[PDB]
Amino acid sequence: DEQYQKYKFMELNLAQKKRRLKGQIPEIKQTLEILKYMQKKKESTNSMETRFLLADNLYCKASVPPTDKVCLWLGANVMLEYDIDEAQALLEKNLSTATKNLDSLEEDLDFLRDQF
Amino acid sequence: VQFEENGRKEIDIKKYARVEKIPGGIIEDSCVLRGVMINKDVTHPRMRRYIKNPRIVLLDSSLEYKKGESQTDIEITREEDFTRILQMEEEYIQQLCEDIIQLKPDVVITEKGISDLAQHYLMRANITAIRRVRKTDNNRIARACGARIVSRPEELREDDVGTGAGLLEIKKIGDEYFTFIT
Amino acid sequence: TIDDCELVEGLVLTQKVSNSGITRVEKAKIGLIQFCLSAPKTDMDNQIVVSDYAQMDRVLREERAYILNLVKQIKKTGCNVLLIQKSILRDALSDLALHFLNKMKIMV
Amino acid sequence: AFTELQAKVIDTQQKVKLADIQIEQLNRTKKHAHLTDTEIMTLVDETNMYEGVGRMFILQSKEAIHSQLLEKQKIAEEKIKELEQKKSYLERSVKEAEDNIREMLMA
Amino acid sequence: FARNTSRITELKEEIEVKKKQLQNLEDACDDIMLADDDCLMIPYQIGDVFISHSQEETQEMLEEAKKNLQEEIDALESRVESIQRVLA
Amino acid sequence: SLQKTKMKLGVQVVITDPEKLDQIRQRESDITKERIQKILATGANVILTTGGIDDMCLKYFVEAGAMAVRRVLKRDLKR
Amino acid sequence: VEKYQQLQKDLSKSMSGRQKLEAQLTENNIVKEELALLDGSNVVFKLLGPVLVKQELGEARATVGKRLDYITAEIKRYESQLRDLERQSEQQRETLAQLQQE
Amino acid sequence: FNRLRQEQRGLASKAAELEMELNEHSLVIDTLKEVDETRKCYRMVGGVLVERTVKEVLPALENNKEQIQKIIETLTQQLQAKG
Amino acid sequence: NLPQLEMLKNQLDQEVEFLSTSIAQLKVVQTKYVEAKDCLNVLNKSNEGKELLVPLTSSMYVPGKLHDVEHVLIDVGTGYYVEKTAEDAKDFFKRKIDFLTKQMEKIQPALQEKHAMKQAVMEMMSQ
Repeated sequence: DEQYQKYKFMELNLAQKKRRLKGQIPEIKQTLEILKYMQKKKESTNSMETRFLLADNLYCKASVPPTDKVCLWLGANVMLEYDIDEAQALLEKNLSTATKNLDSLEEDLDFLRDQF
Repeated sequence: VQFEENGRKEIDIKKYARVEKIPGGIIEDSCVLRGVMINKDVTHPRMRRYIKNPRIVLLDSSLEYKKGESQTDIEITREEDFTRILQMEEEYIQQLCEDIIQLKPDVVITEKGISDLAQHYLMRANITAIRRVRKTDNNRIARACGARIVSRPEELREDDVGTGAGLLEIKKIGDEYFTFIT
Repeated sequence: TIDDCELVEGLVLTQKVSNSGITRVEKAKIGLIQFCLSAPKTDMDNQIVVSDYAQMDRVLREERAYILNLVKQIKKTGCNVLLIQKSILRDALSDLALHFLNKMKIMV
Repeated sequence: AFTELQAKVIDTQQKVKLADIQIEQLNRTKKHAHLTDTEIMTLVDETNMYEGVGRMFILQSKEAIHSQLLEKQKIAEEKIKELEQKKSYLERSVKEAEDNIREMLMA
Repeated sequence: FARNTSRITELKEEIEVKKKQLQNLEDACDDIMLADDDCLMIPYQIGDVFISHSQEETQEMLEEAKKNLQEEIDALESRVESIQRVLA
Repeated sequence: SLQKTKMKLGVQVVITDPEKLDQIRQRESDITKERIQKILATGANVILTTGGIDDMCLKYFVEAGAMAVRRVLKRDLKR
Repeated sequence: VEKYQQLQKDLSKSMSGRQKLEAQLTENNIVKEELALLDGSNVVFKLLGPVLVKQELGEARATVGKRLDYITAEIKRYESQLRDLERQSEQQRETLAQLQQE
Repeated sequence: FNRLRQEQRGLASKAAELEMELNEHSLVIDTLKEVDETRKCYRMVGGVLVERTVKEVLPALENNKEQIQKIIETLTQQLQAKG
Repeated sequence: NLPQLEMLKNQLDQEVEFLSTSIAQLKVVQTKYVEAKDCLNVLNKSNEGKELLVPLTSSMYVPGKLHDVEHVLIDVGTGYYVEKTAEDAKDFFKRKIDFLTKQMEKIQPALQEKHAMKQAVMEMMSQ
């Protein structure tokens, strides 16, 4: 009866959630390890010529001093800047803890939805 | 109606005339108009009517303002091109309609679309254009006014397109005005 | 014409070879071929997604080395022209391998 | 036959559906421009400031903010008046064609 | 529940593509060791930054990426094999 | 057939010039003075021209003597 | 119909890749065609991932040429599958029709 | 069907989009409420990036809801206009 | 006659809707290039070297001065390099934008012209 159609609809509307969530996960990873690996040591050590994004297609050479200043945005209106040690502390939860719930609400949710 | 001929005075089939379908009035006084008559499209007169300006002209030219001449091209891409295109269309249409003055008509007959930049020039020149006529109407008015049907202008001159004064009235039999080439 | 018919020793056959000094060759060593001279073929011409834009390049850059080893083996065999079997029961032949085997003056 | 003339009148209707879209796109973008102008006039009260295209932020002084809040908004302004002087032409093209097709072609 | 395919197919394909990426990273390491092996200038990227300074310093992240890929991917290959064996 | 109007080949109206739109025909008529000089040098004093040429265009060659005759059709042309 | 559907799927998965490679190729053609003549303003290197190495034009030309040959071969493969599908469309589709008829 | 369907859909969406905008402007308040948007900060409003102490953020972030709330309530009541 | 044509008109409608999704793709592809043109003016304004706040992936911002306009870079193909020189960074990426916009015309003109027959099929379907 309707079981097949509703099962397929639930699978589709939860696979879209899967795609979206593992869509934002990679760049927040990048935000963590890019900084924590390169900048936290080398920029805190000495100023170097660098590459920064001018746009998502225009890429421009740059140089950075030990600025050690970083800025986070969650929207088009609200901004906060941070140091180079607490910023990764606040960012690391937003993926390390977020994956456990969101992906369990994905893997375990799929396990249930195969019967739900 | 014998000027059309094959070596001698010979009228062709009823298609060379045209019936009328007025439901109003009375059948007791019904008659037939002297000359050609336009119907089932005209319901209100032109903005200049009851004037008498000689040498009726008739065209079948695609005189509409558009990207091309006889066809419509793709949407404009160079946004600056519109300023140039408006002026070029204005000059081109005015140059075409200049030779309409050679006849000085009261009514211009256009099977294709008459254009507002042409109609503005005509009203500045005290001329009017009737639009949306049928294919047989081209020959009908051409014979009635003493002309040959010409697709595009500047191939026209007096006594070869049109004869005498253009004396036309628009009036209603019933609730709708009809164009009467009287 | 009819009169220009002639008896010919050896073999004559329609054109295949181009841009390989096709004018003439003396003592042309002719080698029969009944084996593949192209990349391996399967359900697709590759074993990965045909949209893996970065990946077909990085795998066929060594597949080109493979076919280059094949044509170099043909060279050290001593061939001057090649004799390739009927095609339908075999994979096609890479024309770039033909281009390489042209430059040391070998036809197919 | 009247088939090609009917094709022309439906093409005129398609041009109407072009007209409404081409005016509404610019009036929404102009509303966004006015909102941005109000915001930029509000925020000039403070000095140490950055602007860019969103994907970057360039430092400047206050007079640069005054210059930029005008030099691009005035281009959008000249462009809106260009689009009225275009929209009037094309809306004439559609409306007068309707006036001379609908009560005419049904004959 | 025969959920193995839905839980092993994507893992197999992603492990394959990660192995291909690691092999290509090894190829890039070899290339920078012979092609444009010039000491004086070499643009090398850490996340979103070039520094055209590292020649021998490139390995400082070459080895990092090598192990962070290989250990995680063969651990997750053992994980997908575990998903396979728990059902069969 | 030189013409004021786009009924035959050679005449165009796409040009963006209020003058050239009209005087293309006049320039062609002045150039055809060379053609009528050529026909006179060959031996001809009258040139026949297919349909679509203007009578006022015929006047240009009537004035110069090498007059032009209108209304010859495709069968006349082939004959 | 089994064979017709299989050939349709083969057509689809070959043509998707062919179309995507065409979409990228329409850009790379021009980019490389002015790149081969604008030297000094741009110079050929390889951005093989997160690293840069000096690169020469000829191997890039060989790469794009063998892209072209590969994709043309795939086009003939796809079109051969198209004739296969249209050939099956008669008899592999009459398979069910003849059993329902008699 | 259509003459009513598209009209209702358009009139609903014209403010459903603004309802989604209010949803965004309400989920963005978490930074001010708990993430402590109170220091001297380089705040941006789109296209511009201001280094200011955040005093205006409360009136600005209330002025949007005080309008969009009545907009969406008007939409909700308009949905009941004709059935 | 009519019933089979009406039945196949559903498949005709679905292919037209696929091509309409294609032209919606056409409206959504201009973006990258249009903000590229909008970001043109940053290049010449900052050719002395100037402080920039730029995104790192999407969601991060870090201060940094841009320099070395003579090797401004664009990605292309399988991993090839486009090192934009200084004079190019001032003026010549305008023509580079012209060519990217030329591909954008391969998108809009050269595909809307062939979708003219799509709209013609819509008009013909009334019969």
